[PDB]
Amino acid sequence: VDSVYRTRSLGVAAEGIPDQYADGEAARVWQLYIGDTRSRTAEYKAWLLGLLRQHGCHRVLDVACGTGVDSIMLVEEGFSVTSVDASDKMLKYALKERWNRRKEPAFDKWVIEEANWLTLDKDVPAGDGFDAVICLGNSFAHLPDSKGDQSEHRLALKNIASMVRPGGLLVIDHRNYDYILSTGCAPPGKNIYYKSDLTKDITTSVLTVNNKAHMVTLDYTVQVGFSKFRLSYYPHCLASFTELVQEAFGGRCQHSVLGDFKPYRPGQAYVPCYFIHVLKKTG
Amino acid sequence: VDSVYRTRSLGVAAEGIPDQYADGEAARVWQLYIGDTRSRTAEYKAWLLGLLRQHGCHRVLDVACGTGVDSIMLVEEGFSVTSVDASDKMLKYALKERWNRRKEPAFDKWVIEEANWLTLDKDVPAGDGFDAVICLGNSFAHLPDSKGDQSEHRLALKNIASMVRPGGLLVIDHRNYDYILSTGCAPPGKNIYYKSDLTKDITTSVLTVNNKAHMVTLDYTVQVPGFSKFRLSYYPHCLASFTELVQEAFGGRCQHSVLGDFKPYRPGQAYVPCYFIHVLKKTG
Amino acid sequence: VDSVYRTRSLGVAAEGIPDQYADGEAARVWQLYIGDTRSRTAEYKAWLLGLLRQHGCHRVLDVACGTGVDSIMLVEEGFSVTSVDASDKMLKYALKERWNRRKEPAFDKWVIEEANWLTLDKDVPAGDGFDAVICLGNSFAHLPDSKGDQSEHRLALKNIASMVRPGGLLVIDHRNYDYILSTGCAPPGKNIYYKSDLTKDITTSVLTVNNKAHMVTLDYTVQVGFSKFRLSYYPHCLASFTELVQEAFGGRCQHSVLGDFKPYRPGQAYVPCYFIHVLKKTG
Amino acid sequence: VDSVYRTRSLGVAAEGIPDQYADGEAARVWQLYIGDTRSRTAEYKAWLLGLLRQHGCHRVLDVACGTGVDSIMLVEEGFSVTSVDASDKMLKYALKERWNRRKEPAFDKWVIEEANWLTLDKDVPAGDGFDAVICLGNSFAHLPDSKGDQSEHRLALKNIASMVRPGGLLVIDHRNYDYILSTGCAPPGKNIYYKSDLTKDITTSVLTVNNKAHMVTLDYTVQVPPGFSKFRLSYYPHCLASFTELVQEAFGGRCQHSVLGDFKPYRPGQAYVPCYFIHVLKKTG
Repeated sequence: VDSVYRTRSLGVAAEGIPDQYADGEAARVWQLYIGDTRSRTAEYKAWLLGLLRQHGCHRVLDVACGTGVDSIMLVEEGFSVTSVDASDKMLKYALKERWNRRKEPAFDKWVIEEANWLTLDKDVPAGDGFDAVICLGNSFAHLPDSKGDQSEHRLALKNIASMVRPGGLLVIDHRNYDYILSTGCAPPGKNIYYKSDLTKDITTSVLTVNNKAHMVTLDYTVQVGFSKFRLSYYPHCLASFTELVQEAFGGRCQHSVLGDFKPYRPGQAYVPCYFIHVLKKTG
Repeated sequence: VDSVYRTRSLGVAAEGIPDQYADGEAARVWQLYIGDTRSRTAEYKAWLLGLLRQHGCHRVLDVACGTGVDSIMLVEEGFSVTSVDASDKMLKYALKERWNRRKEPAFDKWVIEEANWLTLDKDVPAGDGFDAVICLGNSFAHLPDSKGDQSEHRLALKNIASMVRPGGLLVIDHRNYDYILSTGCAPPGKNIYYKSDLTKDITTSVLTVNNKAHMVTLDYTVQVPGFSKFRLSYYPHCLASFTELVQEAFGGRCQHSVLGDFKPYRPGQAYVPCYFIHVLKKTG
Repeated sequence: VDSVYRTRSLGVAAEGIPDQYADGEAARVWQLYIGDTRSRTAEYKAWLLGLLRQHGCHRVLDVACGTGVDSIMLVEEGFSVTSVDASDKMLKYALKERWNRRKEPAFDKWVIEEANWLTLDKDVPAGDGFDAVICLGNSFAHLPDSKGDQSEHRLALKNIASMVRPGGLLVIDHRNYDYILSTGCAPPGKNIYYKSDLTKDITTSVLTVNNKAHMVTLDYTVQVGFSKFRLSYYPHCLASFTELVQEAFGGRCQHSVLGDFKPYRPGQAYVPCYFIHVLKKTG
Repeated sequence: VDSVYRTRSLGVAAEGIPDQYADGEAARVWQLYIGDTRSRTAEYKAWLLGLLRQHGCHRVLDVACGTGVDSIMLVEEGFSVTSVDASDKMLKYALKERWNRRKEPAFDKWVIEEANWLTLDKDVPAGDGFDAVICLGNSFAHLPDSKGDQSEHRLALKNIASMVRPGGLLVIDHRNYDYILSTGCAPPGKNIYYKSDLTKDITTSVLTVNNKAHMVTLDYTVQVPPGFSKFRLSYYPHCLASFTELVQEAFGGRCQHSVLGDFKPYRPGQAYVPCYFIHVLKKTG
């Protein structure tokens, strides 16, 4: 009596017709948000390039490839890059760019593939390991804790850490969720990786379950009239993440925290938008 | 009081996480089905090759790329091929194949792009037009009649026809929906283009609205003592109605012939085809 | 990642707030359709009253009570009435009317209770049985075949038939679904029980699964500016239903079919809007 | 391409078939919870009775009838009672109880009707007004703030206050949401009106939007013949200070206001932390 019926199953497609909700308002306005990245900050570039040159890295794995913007730079700067993402929607933009530039030998040798953090061991050939593995742009926080024990968090980290060769580097960030939690507000335009050329009003929703933060949902609105879209994030605190990320290497690592590209010292006056963890695999 | 909170908007994605329902069981078994194209029938290859060479076609536009398999065979045989689709999830497999074969010259020159029949005039620069436009595999039937008056079908076709050069070909097909509606059954594994390696039980559901056929929905089941399934819907074009529609798209200014499973179709013949293929030559 | 979260579970309510979708367009236009019953046809009344008087019935069970319109008449004509429905939403209107007329002894005596055809043995005290059991207004067809084998149709009928005392009467109808299937159209205003005093444009959808009719969905459009609602039905053909209803009494019954209150002879010229089966329990 | 076909519209019913999700597991366990009202506390009975008799109230309006239990006790004790609710699913149990007891004179004169706080002015003819208006059990918190500005809360309260005669009472309560927000926890079985016979595990979820408390959502797990089944309900977490302002504003300041905590006077900074706050307003007149 109350059952519903589909034209087609969730997840499938068909020639000649747009994929499910691919042409909706939300998906359209979101396509502008992810395209709002042709102003990478000079400060972000310098710091990441400086880091990788400083540690002598050549083979880099980017495990949160997205549209490919971090990976593209590294391709242009002569690294040997493998880029990997779980989301085909975003990966589409990276593959596209590679194709458009396929006649430059550097882009011809750029490796791009689907992989999931939770099955990364199987999804990616790592050999002895990569010189550096990167997970920037606050992407790790997209993985929620559905199981309730952060077991998916630990598995993802362990798998990501296991890509790093001995003496190699893991660079991984998250946004300053300590601040967001205590103020309830996630201010817009504070992306220090890329300067936004796109105006945003953002509503911030924090969900706390049994007295433990569980989820932060941002509702983005853009002018047109005006239309909105929504994304959600797990709010990692610095102290918890610091513990999780080291656990990932079974304690065998050197660890340090940057705040917006500079050394961080707890109780320092400057409250950074982002924490970046840098980990040298000690074995 | 009754509203629902999402984690993320529909249609939206994020680094590190699989897209919506992309790892679902329905989507997995559906992947096997779209993948079931390893055995192109020799009859199909020989037929299309023959047809195109007959009319001197070099510039060919596939408006229903899908996984690229129709297009791939034309690349190999040395045509200049532009393939498009509205579907990124399927296009993915075409692109991927082109990437794997990019050291072969023909492959390098294969153009694959996003495009919708309803905006085709805008998504694709036809210049003067293509020698042959192809839309095979029963793909046209995937476009439903959301409005009741079949106006989308007419706009689609019209846009598809405008891609054909004066004196060029449109080759466009549909499954035999006269038989399916008549019997109430869509029997499985009769694909004439690619012999099925995969076994499926189909349940055929036909919706009729105010006594006009509106939709055929097939639920497919497979094994692996397993029992997973998935579902697709189609618009049941009868031969007479489609013949009218496809001509009107040209404004009557064409030579029309219909084939049934690759051979001439004579109404009232004993043989009942699985597919009707409409072959139009634009006047010019 | 793709999970949704409710304010409240499906099915529950809370003081001070309207129940789920109780105030929506569809609900509101549907409330008008079910209220469109203050013109009972003279032909209906005379026939049913005529039938019950003729067979000497006093205790009647109405197993598709709805808003109570058929039962109300029977109360007013001095039968001892028990009225039963599975839907609380509709039952609310019957209870309401009883309450308003509680000071008339006949209404004070009227019995109104929730029961489901699939558990009617347990839900309704029948003793030796009722003199007559009625299921009019094409209500039976509201029970779909979700299991695929019509097993729910048989169970419902067996339970309904078991309420009838030996020598007693079952009166049960369905709409002429033979006609609706062959034409694809379910014309509006053809209700021979109650004259519609409300204009409705109707779209008719028929679903056939593996060559067997499975469902008829009517989408009703009603000005009051258009609001729409939708109900669905199982399309019982005469030959199948005649078999099903007799099976329900294990063959031990006299059976006859009426077409819009008059004898029906197969192949007769008049195509009726409704078939009414009349069954006398032969043991 | 992506649309869905329903069998029937949402909100619509049909003879012979149960209403939408009415037989679901979540609805079945939820019925047990709304049914857990067999033991009215003696402290509650005594308190309300006293309060009303003190102000000479006879005509009493329950704007949150639910299953009727608050009203029933007033019918029995000889008041003239009008009970309403927006919810038919709950009102059903009130009506059914009145039907069963219809031979008792008091229950014959018990008026039970459909009405919404937001349209209360229209759904109920108040004439000159009622002697006491009651809205107890934390029912008011079921109304969410769909708009952001708390305007519906204000309209609702205003409407509720307009039902009170000059010099009449409004008695309206809320769970102690200061404590629930502060601790993040909504501990089970503290109902001060009806002692719980039913055991529940609660999970407490608090949503904050731009740093303002917006919703508290409780998931109750209840034991079954030994199995577990869940149902959910949501609430608006009214703090004491804000609600005290809101409930006064509804009268236009023209009232005497006092707040009780679990039936006893509340003095801010007292050691005892109440489970419920009960606001007692006397309209000036």
